[PDB]
Amino acid sequence: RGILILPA
Amino acid sequence: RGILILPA
Amino acid sequence: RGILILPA
Amino acid sequence: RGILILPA
Amino acid sequence: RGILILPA
Amino acid sequence: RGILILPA
Amino acid sequence: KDLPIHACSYCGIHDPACVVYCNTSKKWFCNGRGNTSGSHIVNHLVRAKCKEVTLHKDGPLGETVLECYNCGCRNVFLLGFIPDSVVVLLCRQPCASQSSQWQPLIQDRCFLSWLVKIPSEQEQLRARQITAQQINKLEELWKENPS
Amino acid sequence: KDLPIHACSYCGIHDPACVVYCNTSKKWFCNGRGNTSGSHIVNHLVRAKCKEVTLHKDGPLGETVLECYNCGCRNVFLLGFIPAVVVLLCRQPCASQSSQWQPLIQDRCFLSWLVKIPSEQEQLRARQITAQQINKLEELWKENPS
Amino acid sequence: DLPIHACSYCGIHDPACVVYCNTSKKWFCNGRGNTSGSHIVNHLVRAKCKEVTLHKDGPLGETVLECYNCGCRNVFLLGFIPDSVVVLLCRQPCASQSSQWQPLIQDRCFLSWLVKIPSEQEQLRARQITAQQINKLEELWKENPS
Amino acid sequence: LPIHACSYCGIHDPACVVYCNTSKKWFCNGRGNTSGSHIVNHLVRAKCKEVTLHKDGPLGETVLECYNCGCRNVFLLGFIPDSVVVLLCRQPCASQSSQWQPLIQDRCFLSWLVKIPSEQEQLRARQITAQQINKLEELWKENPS
Amino acid sequence: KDLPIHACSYCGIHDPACVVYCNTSKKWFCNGRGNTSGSHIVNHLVRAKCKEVTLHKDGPLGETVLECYNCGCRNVFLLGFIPADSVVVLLCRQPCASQSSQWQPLIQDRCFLSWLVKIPSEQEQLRARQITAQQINKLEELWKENPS
Amino acid sequence: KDLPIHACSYCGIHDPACVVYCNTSKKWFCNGRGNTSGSHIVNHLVRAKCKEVTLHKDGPLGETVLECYNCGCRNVFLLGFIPASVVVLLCRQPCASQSSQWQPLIQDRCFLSWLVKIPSEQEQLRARQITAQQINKLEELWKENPS
Ligand SMILES: [Zn+2]
Ligand SMILES: [Zn+2]
Ligand SMILES: [Zn+2]
Ligand SMILES: [Zn+2]
Ligand SMILES: [Zn+2]
Ligand SMILES: [Zn+2]
Ligand SMILES: [Zn+2]
Ligand SMILES: [Zn+2]
Ligand SMILES: [Zn+2]
Ligand SMILES: [Zn+2]
Ligand SMILES: [Zn+2]
Ligand SMILES: [Zn+2]
Ligand SMILES: [Zn+2]
Repeated sequence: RGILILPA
Repeated sequence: RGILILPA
Repeated sequence: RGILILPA
Repeated sequence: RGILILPA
Repeated sequence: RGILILPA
Repeated sequence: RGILILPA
Repeated sequence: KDLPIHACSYCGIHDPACVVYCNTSKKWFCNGRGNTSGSHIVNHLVRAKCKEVTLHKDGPLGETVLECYNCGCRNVFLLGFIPDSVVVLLCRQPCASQSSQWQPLIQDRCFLSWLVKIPSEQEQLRARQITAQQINKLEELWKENPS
Repeated sequence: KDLPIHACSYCGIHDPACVVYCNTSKKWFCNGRGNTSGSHIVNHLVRAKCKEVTLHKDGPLGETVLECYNCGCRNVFLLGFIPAVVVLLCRQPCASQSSQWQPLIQDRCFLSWLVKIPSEQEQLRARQITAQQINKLEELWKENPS
Repeated sequence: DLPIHACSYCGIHDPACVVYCNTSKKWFCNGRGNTSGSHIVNHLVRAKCKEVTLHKDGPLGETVLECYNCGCRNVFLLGFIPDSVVVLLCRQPCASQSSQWQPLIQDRCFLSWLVKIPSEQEQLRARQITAQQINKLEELWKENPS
Repeated sequence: LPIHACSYCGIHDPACVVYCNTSKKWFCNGRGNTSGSHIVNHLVRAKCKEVTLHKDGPLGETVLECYNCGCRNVFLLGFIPDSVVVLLCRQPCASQSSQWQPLIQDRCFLSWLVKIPSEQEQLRARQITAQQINKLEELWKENPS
Repeated sequence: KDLPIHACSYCGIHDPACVVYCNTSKKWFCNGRGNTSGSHIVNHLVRAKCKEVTLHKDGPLGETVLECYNCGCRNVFLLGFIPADSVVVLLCRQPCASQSSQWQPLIQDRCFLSWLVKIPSEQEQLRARQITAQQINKLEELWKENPS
Repeated sequence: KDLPIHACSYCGIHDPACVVYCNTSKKWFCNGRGNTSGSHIVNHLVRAKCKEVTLHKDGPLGETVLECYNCGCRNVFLLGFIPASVVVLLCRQPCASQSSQWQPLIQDRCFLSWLVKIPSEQEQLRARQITAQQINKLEELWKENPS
């Protein structure tokens, strides 16, 4: 909900 | 051997 | 050695 | 001049 | 050479 | 081995 | 062909990292431009006047409804981010205001490529080719028969 | 940068399979759409009211002036083709019943087998130019062609 | 005096169509003629070989086909997985889940993007040979390879 | 331990081990603490293919190979059935023109070819993890010993 | 601490997309510069007079010996690349990429290009062990008699 | 004729100041172009994909494998020199780098003439005449039968 953890 | 597939 | 770039 | 042979 | 005789 | 003296 | 359920309703591409679910229209669209000047998904959102989308599970980020961390707004035309490797989504206003370097998720009328990938030229030539006019009409018809 | 002489005067793309020589203005233009609704060369041809083009030798079709097989007309807005090999013909009269045809310009771009449409990707790297900026630049080109 | 790369069965020498048998050291085409498999594959089954080389001037250049992962050259075990690039892999183990894949020999010929199918037009002009004559000839190639 | 003991875990029942002809070491057909057999895991990791059974095994000393063409790749060999076995490549040698079952199923050799060690016999072994196998195979390139 | 087997022998970085295997000396090195003017891997290659490397399996490009497509040359100081959309072909500058047989070397500004081997961030190099130019030369000097 | 063992494997020229030994294929080649566009030795090196050479003992510089003073690299396509009436051979990179006026040993695809003498037209006119295709032809046959 509002946060995106992108990989490398 | 000499060909490279790069990231997105 | 194992990677093939095909024509257009 | 008016006739075209297309690629493969 | 390609042939195996099963034990029993 | 890597150094050359050119002909006189 | 019986193409997967998450294939672009305009042209059929179905790579999960490339499609976006329209939560209002309940259909999927890709982030390539094809023969138009913008991406299919954006054009649909503008044309059908929709605003809330969902990414696909097998995309880089899994299934995720885009929304503001702060207020829960789901209007992608207002969402953006400010930068190592965590990302927080924020409305430009007020939630990203000075009182509360920002950049929208939609630039050049497509979603950022790290959010939803642009399909390759090879991949868009192989898809069903459709014109800007054809989209405009087809969107007009979808009110009468969504099917 | 020192970009080649065959680069799109709007955006700089210089892939020889993608640029078209305008015989009248004497400037090259590519067949990508960019941020407008038509390709650069077509928009130029429409705006500057020109009609005759030349392809680049290093394209799939070599250096080639497009013209009707029958009469030699060079008006790209009148030319088309019929399969068989492709034979180019004016829509009227030369392709008439008495003398399956499709125009060379569809959706205000050249068909891609004639002139390659640049990929979305390669157009992103090219100089970005808006529709306002083309009119911007075409308006000036009569007083200063350079 | 046919080029060095002509099909030892029927003579086709279009370089995009022939394949070198690395063991028997002769060339064969990827057309079927009147048989149920292509000449190269039919040869491979009869003479019991497995490793080949493509022609220098073919679309893929001079190339010994082999697995990306382990270097196996057994064309009957190899396949491929897909922007415009393909990777060759053994069916087992190198293409296994733990280590969309499709074999290189389908309907007893090489896929045409690997080795071009000669056209029916081009095979009628080649020396036509029946199934018996080939087996006949493979039988003879053991005593006199020439 | 005997010279034919599994280089991973030490099992040495001759009906249970397989010789890797390339790396020149022996491995068992038990899974231990991993998801596949030690020998198969070894073959995949070191990228090998040719094996030899042990002489005191039920079939004696035998390099596995195709009856028809002589291929020695265990990943391609198989069989079709009273009491004789003919090994055949899947393609071309087992084709319709030339019910087939591979010798390697569920990442181990069939038990009638090379027996699966018992839970009893695998517990009395040197316990080793999948990480550790991966680790150890990596070192074996410079110092195989 | 017990660092993984693929950690930079100079400074400890072990992000697999950041380290490079030196095939000759059989040790790992990262592509960050620290307080030198070049990356640890490059500096090592010049001083120890090595040339052939292998990337780490868990990097973006997997376990891969860099070598010329045409001749198989493995000298990183001679290899470069040419684009093909997101495919790249490596070639010796001469002869294999010559006019008769737009090219760019893999090592620019004494490091590997970042799309081949990631340059660690200044932040991530600060967390790693700090090493000066003096200490490295010493250590390279030391590695000849006792590689350990 | 019974030509010496060090005769150009293509055309027969055998002046020791003009030929170069290929260390991999173990044959000799001259530094003249003959009827081709490059010297025989280079053409072979490009064709057979070799890189390490040796000069003949009776040449001006004696029997010598060309290599970098610094690292021992023997790849002639990377080597060059910098003047001392003495010359030192160095890799292009790193050994001749700024941190470590350089000119390659191969320019216009032949060895520099002070390294390997170019035979005179008189000597090349008398040699066995061979075309570029015949050389291509002949290199291809040489893996099957090197003889
Ligand atoms: Zn679409
Ligand atoms: Zn908000
Ligand atoms: Zn343009
Ligand atoms: Zn006409
Ligand atoms: Zn044939
Ligand atoms: Zn394999
Ligand atoms: Zn074991
Ligand atoms: Zn077989
Ligand atoms: Zn480091
Ligand atoms: Zn080298
Ligand atoms: Zn090379
Ligand atoms: Zn010569
Ligand atoms: Zn050097």
